[PDB]
Amino acid sequence: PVYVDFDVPADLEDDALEALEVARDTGAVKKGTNETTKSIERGSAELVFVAEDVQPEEIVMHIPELADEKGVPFIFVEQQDDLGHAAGLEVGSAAAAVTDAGEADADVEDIADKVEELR
Amino acid sequence: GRRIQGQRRGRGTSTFRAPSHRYKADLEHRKVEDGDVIAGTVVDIEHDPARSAPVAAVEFEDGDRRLILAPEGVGVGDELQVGVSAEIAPGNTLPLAEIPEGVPVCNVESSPGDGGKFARASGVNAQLLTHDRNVAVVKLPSGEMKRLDPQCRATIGVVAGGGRTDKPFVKAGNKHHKMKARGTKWPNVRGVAMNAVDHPFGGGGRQHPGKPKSISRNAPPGRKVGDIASKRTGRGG
Amino acid sequence: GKKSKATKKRLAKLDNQNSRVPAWVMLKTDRRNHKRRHWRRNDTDE
Amino acid sequence: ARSAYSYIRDAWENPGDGQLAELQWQRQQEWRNEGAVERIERPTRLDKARSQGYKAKQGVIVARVSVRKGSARKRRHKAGRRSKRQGVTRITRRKDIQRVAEERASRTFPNLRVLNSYSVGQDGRQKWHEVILIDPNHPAIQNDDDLSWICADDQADRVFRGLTGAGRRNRGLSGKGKGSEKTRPSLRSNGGKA
RNA sequence: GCUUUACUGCAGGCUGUCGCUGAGGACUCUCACUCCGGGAGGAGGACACCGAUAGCCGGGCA
RNA sequence: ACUCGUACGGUCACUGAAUCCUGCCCAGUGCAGGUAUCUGAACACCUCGUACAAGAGGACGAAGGACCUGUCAACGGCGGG
RNA sequence: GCACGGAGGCGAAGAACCAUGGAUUUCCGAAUGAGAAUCUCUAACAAUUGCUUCGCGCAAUGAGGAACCCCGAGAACUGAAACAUCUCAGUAUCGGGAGGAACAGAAAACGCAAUGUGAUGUCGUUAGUAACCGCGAGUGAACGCGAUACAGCCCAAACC
Ligand SMILES: [Cl-]
Ligand SMILES: [Cl-]
Ligand SMILES: [Cl-]
Ligand SMILES: [K+]
Ligand SMILES: [Mg+2]
Ligand SMILES: [Mg+2]
Ligand SMILES: [Mg+2]
Ligand SMILES: [Mg+2]
Ligand SMILES: [Mg+2]
Ligand SMILES: [Mg+2]
Ligand SMILES: [Mg+2]
Ligand SMILES: [Mg+2]
Ligand SMILES: [Mg+2]
Ligand SMILES: [Mg+2]
Ligand SMILES: [Mg+2]
Ligand SMILES: [Mg+2]
Ligand SMILES: [Mg+2]
Ligand SMILES: [Mg+2]
Ligand SMILES: [Mg+2]
Ligand SMILES: [Mg+2]
Ligand SMILES: [Mg+2]
Ligand SMILES: [Mg+2]
Ligand code: NA
Ligand code: NA
Ligand code: NA
Ligand code: NA
Ligand code: NA
Ligand code: NA
Ligand code: NA
Ligand code: NA
Ligand code: NA
Ligand code: NA
Ligand code: NA
Ligand SMILES: [Sr+2]
Ligand SMILES: [Sr+2]
Ligand SMILES: [Sr+2]
Ligand SMILES: [Sr+2]
Ligand SMILES: [Sr+2]
Ligand SMILES: [Sr+2]
Ligand SMILES: [Sr+2]
Ligand SMILES: [Sr+2]
Ligand SMILES: [Sr+2]
Ligand SMILES: [Sr+2]
Repeated sequence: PVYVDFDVPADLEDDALEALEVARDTGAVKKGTNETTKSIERGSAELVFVAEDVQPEEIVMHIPELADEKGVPFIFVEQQDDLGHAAGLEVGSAAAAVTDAGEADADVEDIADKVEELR
Repeated sequence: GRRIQGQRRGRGTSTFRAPSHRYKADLEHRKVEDGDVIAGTVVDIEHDPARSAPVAAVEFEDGDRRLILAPEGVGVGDELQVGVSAEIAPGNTLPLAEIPEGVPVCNVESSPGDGGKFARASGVNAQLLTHDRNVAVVKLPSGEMKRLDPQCRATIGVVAGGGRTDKPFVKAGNKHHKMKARGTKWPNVRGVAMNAVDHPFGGGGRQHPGKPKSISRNAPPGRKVGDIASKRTGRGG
Repeated sequence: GKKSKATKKRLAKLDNQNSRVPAWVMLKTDRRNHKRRHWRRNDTDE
Repeated sequence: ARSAYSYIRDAWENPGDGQLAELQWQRQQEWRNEGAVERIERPTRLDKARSQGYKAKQGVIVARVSVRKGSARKRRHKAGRRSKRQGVTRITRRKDIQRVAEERASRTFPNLRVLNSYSVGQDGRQKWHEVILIDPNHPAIQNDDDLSWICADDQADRVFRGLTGAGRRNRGLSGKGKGSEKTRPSLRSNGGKA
């Protein structure tokens, strides 16, 4: 909430997760806030996800600005466990990063676009 | 020395407590949603041990039986109203805003909904003077002009039992009985009649305070006795 | 007074202890009940 | 590259600036309505907790504790004392608030043992600290190579005997040389002059 | 043991200052915090309460 | 605690039923109010000093005091010539 | 049995006695289903916790112990020929807690200043020295050295 500067439509969040799900089956993805953070730092990330139900918020407060000064696009997910499921986890995930998509570059592209527009 | 009586009081031991287990009830106004659709019938007049004044037992429409702070002139059978739309007559309760200026009131709330704080003693009454949209000006029994939120509820009329103070107790025994119904240690032994160890005024060949009685507001408990922060004393001047 | 069942058991025990040292103990030890109590001269517990 | 953890750390170097400032302003409102000791599922300062020994494992518990701010709360002398032992107002206690907090937490969880604790802020009238406690009887811990040490009998009630990091510092045991003449090996053995 | 304008201190009260504490020498606001209200909501408001410190008073106490 | 209390209350003191009365004194002390000017601490601020700090000085000045006023059914006083 | 009686009994089916192990082990008692001056009333880990199959299912705590030990609270008589800083003294006493011993402990050390020592207790000494102090009365270390015993390791993070 303090790190969320815009609301994402339930339908946009739908496409993103699906894309992330196919991204793990095809391309490569990072699960976890630490791995996600390094991806953004190493610049090896195309799209990063950040749950909105993270408590304490400290764990993810840095993703937004870290991504901006790294050009990496990011999107918000409402549920923490959905991101973990979509990422192919038996648990939850506060943040995620699609390290090079996989047969979803067209979608990941559109998603990043629909966001920039959504400001 | 030893702690003075005023300090013994604060510990709240039996000797200084009020016979609460004997008290009837706290005459706080009823809580109404709105509409004023609340009316009851005076079912009986009773004695209130804690105030030496009468109180009225009321049965409300919705089945609630409660004692109420009774104004003068309220009798069994009479119908009382409590709400914004209540009628303007003795025994009824409604916010100051709905009350017409120049009408004597009692059991006035300090903060809207508290149940009444001002003018609750025998034969007293506050006088609603000025109205407004932001402030209701009331003249309390002490003569002080109090600014109240127009939303503060009150009861029309003066408190029952007036004149109670006009007759002397005549004898100690009567004071005694009254005191047994209050949170007060009585009778009273003068400070000057005690030993130096017991009070700032104790000691000395003959009785007399060995000091001026007007004491500073800043004096600590144990020393704050006599005439507290008096702006003046005596009758002259 | 009103004694409880337990108080009664204790009182009973004290009464029992108030007996004499059997005569045979005398012969055997070849020569006093130091805890001899009197209802009046003494005071029991409780 | 920088760990995500370093970001939590860096935020907490200035709890009064940035987003952290707003989080605290919001949080404390809720904290002020909670009890003296509240168990929490996750540390508010992850980096600090893991740094102190915390692990996301069975038998590891975290609880936030609040304590009234200020100096000592002492009763003035009823019997005669010389000016020196008449002091009442400016005299403070010998245990810091963090230590008091660690003990309350441990009393709440009689079966757990204090591992460490850290500050999570304060307002004008109270201070908050989170405490990491461990279940010495849970096998997930009896088998942990990094925590099984706290299962030993001599580790029972360690916080009440000053065996905590906060305990050791408060006992003036930080320095190994100058200044620790009367603190090591114990305050008591040195006649209580440290 | 008791007294006081004995000595020296200690509670306590008043007062300034710093923290709690925010936004736009006099001011507005609301979001902390306080109070009233069963609740909605109302009143107050960066004050007050509380922590720290400074000056004054200080046989109430040692 | 007072307090299921709210100035026709209850707290703190003095005098001590009724009756007839209760004079003069506010300089000292006490309490309270006011206060142009004077005095009045710490933090912040300014000058000097220190590559910093100790420290010296300055400006501002709250309560309090100086000063003024009210007050004796307030402590008390009501003499010598 | 102490305990030297009377009566009677047990023991070669090896008693008594002793060692080890086991059985029985009323009620109150931390005392734990609720209550109670050792008893009573109608199935019990009461209470706080952890795990959890979310069910008291599996577990922990509670109280004791001569002192010793660790962490907190902390006097006064007394000395100074009075007394306030100081002293008595971090003593007496109080609160909490562990063990068979505690505590300490592998340097952001030491600073015989070095081309030197090398975790920590403790003992001897260093020394009534340095330092404190109405610079009064009094208080009072450390490094080092000689001994005792010796022992060094594990995380957090980086990268996965
Ligand atoms: Cl009266
Ligand atoms: Cl512990
Ligand atoms: Cl050396
Ligand atoms: K002394
Ligand atoms: Mg009432
Ligand atoms: Mg009485
Ligand atoms: Mg009298
Ligand atoms: Mg007398
Ligand atoms: Mg006195
Ligand atoms: Mg007299
Ligand atoms: Mg007289
Ligand atoms: Mg018999
Ligand atoms: Mg030792
Ligand atoms: Mg309230
Ligand atoms: Mg004295
Ligand atoms: Mg008389
Ligand atoms: Mg039982
Ligand atoms: Mg002496
Ligand atoms: Mg001398
Ligand atoms: Mg000493
Ligand atoms: Mg040294
Ligand atoms: Mg390892
Ligand atoms: Na007897
Ligand atoms: Na514990
Ligand atoms: Na005496
Ligand atoms: Na005068
Ligand atoms: Na047995
Ligand atoms: Na148990
Ligand atoms: Na259970
Ligand atoms: Na002497
Ligand atoms: Na003497
Ligand atoms: Na001295
Ligand atoms: Na040498
Ligand atoms: Sr989870
Ligand atoms: Sr009331
Ligand atoms: Sr009420
Ligand atoms: Sr006197
Ligand atoms: Sr007069
Ligand atoms: Sr007798
Ligand atoms: Sr224990
Ligand atoms: Sr008279
Ligand atoms: Sr005067
Ligand atoms: Sr060695």
